[PDB]
This record gives sequence, structure tokens and C-alpha cells, in this order.
Amino acid sequence: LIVTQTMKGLDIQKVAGTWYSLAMAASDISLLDAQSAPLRVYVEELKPTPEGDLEILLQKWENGECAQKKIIAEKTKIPAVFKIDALNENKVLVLDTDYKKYLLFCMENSAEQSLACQCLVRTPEVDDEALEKFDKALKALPMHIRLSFNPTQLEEQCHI
Amino acid sequence: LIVTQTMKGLDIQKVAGTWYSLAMAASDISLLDAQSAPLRVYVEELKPTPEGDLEILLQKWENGECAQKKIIAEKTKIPAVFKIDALNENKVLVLDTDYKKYLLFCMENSAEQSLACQCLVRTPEVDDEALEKFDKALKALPMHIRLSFNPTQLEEQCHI
Ligand SMILES: CCCCCCCCCCCC[N+](C)(C)C
Ligand SMILES: CCCCCCCCCCCC[N+](C)(C)C
Repeated sequence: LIVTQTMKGLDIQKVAGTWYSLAMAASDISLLDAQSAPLRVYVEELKPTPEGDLEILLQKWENGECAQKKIIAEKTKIPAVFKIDALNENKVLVLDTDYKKYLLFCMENSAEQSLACQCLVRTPEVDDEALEKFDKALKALPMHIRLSFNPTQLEEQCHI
Repeated sequence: LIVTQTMKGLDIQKVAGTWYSLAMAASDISLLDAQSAPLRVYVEELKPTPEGDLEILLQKWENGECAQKKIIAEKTKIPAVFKIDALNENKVLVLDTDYKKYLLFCMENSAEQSLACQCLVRTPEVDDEALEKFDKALKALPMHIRLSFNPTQLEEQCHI
């Protein structure tokens, strides 16, 4: 637990729909520095299942192509926290969302930390306010790389 | 002129000596995203000539090696601004320095902008205060990539 910022009162049904990865940050440069860096994932769509799990549609540059990936994040007893299947089993946390304009989330390793966060917005627009929130959520965290994307890039697959 | 932050009262004789590129930022992701990205330059030493020009010793990852480069920055009528030889002739500006602990500077293209800034410190240490200054100098600028380095990396050639 490096991330001690979770959304109280979260209803994942309302995070449904389209999102744009406006900004990203990570604890290690190599997590985000290249198109094919392991945590450079661009969120396309959130699908909350009836059960309350969270499917995630994303783009990730893998073999020189911009590939479509589907990720299932399984709900926990904490409504703001979800779990993905991997060797280390990675944790997704929702820090803050207004549902209508922005959503802030981080992904973190159970063990070693290793951490990346994103500022998601609904439309291809530089939302100053939400970036402020993201920045303020960042100061508490040991980030060493930050990226942010313009409205042109936001409309391209893998933000090209 | 995107950068409208210059040091008043600057004496480049006192910027003499050792510096560490603690943090960097740029207007375009591709300027800083890889070891061999064009503006990923790590400052090693500043040498102000008697005339008042500014030689710069740096490291830059070029052909898989971490190479030593010497850059001469020629003084202008503005004491805070210097000029480097290139096709576009690049401008170096000193935004703020206490001489003893931190120095903030940017490099910018005369035409298109294209811009990178660094927070330099004297020792291999995460200076929170100077990073605050760097952050505050950044909010005015359209940066899309930011990096920062830990004390271990600061002691390695090309911050490895
Ligand atoms: C609520 C928002 C959820 C979005 C989370 C997307 C998870 C990115 C997957 C990276 C981890 C997988 N890995 C290690 C194999 C590359
Ligand atoms: C006061 C501090 C001064 C440090 C400035 C160092 C200049 C970096 C050189 C990059 C431009 C050269 N280029 C385009 C060929 C890669």
C-alpha cells in the first residue's frame, strides 16, 4: 500500500463508457518511456459487469502494432479496489472520479513499489482542473516519469 | 519566446562547478523518452569563460555508449540568455539559481515551440524545494514529458 487515496462512495456502474488517458505517471522511468513499455496502456472503454467486476478495453503497442487488449479486473471487499491476474497479481485502485468528466486511478504491485497512475477524461480535451487533481494526487507518490497527451494524439490509436 | 522566466541579476561566474540534472521536462514526448532522445543530456560541469561565455560539459547516450560532449554557449546582451550553434541556433535561458544548491534552465528553439527544461542541483540529493521551484516554473509551460532521477542514478554516467 503506497497508494492511500481511494474514492469513498464509488459506484462502478457510473464509470461505464468511453475514457481518454489524458496523462500518465509511473514510479520507474522504464515503465512508461517507450511505446512498448509495460504500463503504457491507453484506456478505450470501461465495462462494469452486473456482478460488479470491471472489464477494461485498452490499446497497447506490443510488436510494432497497436493491439486491442481486454482485461478483467475482479472486485474486492473494498469498492474502490480491484484485482488483475498476473504472477504478482496487480491491484487497480480508483482514487477519485466525478463520473461525468474525469477519473483518476493507479495500478500497483502487491510486492515491489512499482506503480503507475492515469488521469482519464471522457472527451479529447485538455481538462486543466482534472490535471490539477492528478498533480495533487501525484505529490504524495514517488513518481519519476509523467506523460501527457494533446487532443490530436488523444484521437489516434496508441496516441500516435 | 515561450519562456518568459529569466534570472534577474545573474552572475554566471558563480554557476561554476559541478551540477546534477535532478529533473527534466520537454514539450514533446520524443525529445526525452529514450536514452538516445535528442534532449536527454545530463549536465556534468559548467565552465564560464573569462569573456562570459558558458562551456558546458555533459553526457549523452549516442551510439549505445554514454559519450562526453562539450558545448559552448555564447553570451548575448541579456545576461540570462545564451546561444548554441545549430541549424536553428538554440537558445539557453537561466530561469533561477541560488548558485549554492539549485539552478533552473531551459533550452528552446528560435522557431518551432520545441522546449526542454532542467532542475540542476549541486549534490546527488532529492532537493524537494528546488523541485517545487521547477514545478512552479513548469506550470507556465506546455510540457508533455517530465523525468526525475534518484540519488543512485545521479551518481552513474548517463543516469543508468
Ligand atoms: C479502472 C481503470 C483500470 C485500467 C487498468 C489497466 C491495467 C493495465 C494492465 C497492465 C498490467 C498487465 N501487465 C503486467 C501484463 C502488463
Ligand atoms: C546552463 C545550462 C546549459 C546546458 C545546455 C546544454 C545544451 C544541450 C544540447 C542539446 C542541443 C544540441 N542538439 C540539437 C544537437 C542535440
